[PDB]
Amino acid sequence: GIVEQCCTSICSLYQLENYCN
Amino acid sequence: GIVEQCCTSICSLYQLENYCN
Amino acid sequence: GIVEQCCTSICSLYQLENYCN
Amino acid sequence: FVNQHLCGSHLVEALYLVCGERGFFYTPKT
Amino acid sequence: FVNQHLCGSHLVEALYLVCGERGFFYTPKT
Amino acid sequence: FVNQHLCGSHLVEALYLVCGERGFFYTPKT
Ligand SMILES: [Zn+2]
Repeated sequence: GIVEQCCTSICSLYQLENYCN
Repeated sequence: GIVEQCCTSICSLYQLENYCN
Repeated sequence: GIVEQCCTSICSLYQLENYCN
Repeated sequence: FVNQHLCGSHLVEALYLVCGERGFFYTPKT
Repeated sequence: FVNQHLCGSHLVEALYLVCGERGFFYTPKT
Repeated sequence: FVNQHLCGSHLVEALYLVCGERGFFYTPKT
């Protein structure tokens, strides 16, 4: 998931925004 | 010691509490 | 540069001070 | 914005900044 | 609580939170 | 003072502390 992707690879702020309430 | 154990392995909050004054 | 040196090797606070304005 | 490499607590700091008053869910794989 | 993997400054942040007003000693091996 | 091993955001935290009100430039290689 996002936690793993950001750490093993890279992620964007736009991808992170999907986890906001 | 604790500094090394927490970083090379894992440690618990209960182990950390032993370093409080 | 400094960003790379501090992370791949080590750096001193005196080296860092050169990046202050 | 630029892409990010974020592990551990750094990811949570990023979520806090992106989401602000909206809040967020932190859901690691187990 | 859960087990932790804590390196560098992250360990000191954890000690600060666990110990609060008690304070703590940070004693790395040299 | 002691030598430092500083990566990612930890380097910027260090620059902030060393430079204070002087400010600083953060200039990674690309
Ligand atoms: Zn870190």
